[PDB]
Amino acid sequence: FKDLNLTDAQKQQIREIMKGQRLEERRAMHDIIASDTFDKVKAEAQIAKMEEQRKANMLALMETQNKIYNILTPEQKKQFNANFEKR
Amino acid sequence: SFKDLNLTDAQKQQIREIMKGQRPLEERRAMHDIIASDTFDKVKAEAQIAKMEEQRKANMLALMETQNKIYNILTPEQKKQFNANFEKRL
Ligand SMILES: [Cl-]
Ligand SMILES: [Cl-]
Ligand SMILES: [Zn+2]
Ligand SMILES: [Zn+2]
Ligand SMILES: [Zn+2]
Ligand SMILES: [Zn+2]
Ligand SMILES: [Zn+2]
Ligand SMILES: [Zn+2]
Ligand SMILES: [Zn+2]
Ligand SMILES: [Zn+2]
Ligand SMILES: [Zn+2]
Ligand SMILES: [Zn+2]
Ligand SMILES: [Zn+2]
Ligand SMILES: [Zn+2]
Repeated sequence: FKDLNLTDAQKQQIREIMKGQRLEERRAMHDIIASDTFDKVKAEAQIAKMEEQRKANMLALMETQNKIYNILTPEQKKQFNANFEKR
Repeated sequence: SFKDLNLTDAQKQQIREIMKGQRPLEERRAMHDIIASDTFDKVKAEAQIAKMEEQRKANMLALMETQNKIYNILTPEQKKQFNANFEKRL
């Protein structure tokens, strides 16, 4: 949600930023959870594998937000930053 | 949804015992710095993302072990319900 007063040109720019963005993991988790015994080495392997997808996801998320920040006016950026503190 | 499984009295005590270990904004502030810049610095971002790898590992190991311990006190009918629920979850 946004109390930023986005102009229609800005909302268009944003929608375009989002579209430019563009289970196996959970399955492995499931097997760790459902096992008779807890296998720490196997869990560590799954955690490490998960770091790769987290990296990809956090990079897309940050880049997207940065792109949005930089189409805002100075007044809109203040509000964005204030909102960021509140989450 | 472990609460959703009609836990027996004994299971609630066992969980209580298990859930004993079972146990941060500086990362947020760094994210904020990356986002509110007039360029996106992928190298700085990558470093930010990597910084709490060890803490993430420790926390996830604890969570996975705890969830494995709880799964194993379940009855066969409770396990079926847990697994079916699992197949529908983010
Ligand atoms: Cl699954
Ligand atoms: Cl099965
Ligand atoms: Zn266009
Ligand atoms: Zn599954
Ligand atoms: Zn499997
Ligand atoms: Zn078995
Ligand atoms: Zn070992
Ligand atoms: Zn990579
Ligand atoms: Zn006990
Ligand atoms: Zn600080
Ligand atoms: Zn500059
Ligand atoms: Zn590392
Ligand atoms: Zn688990
Ligand atoms: Zn299955």
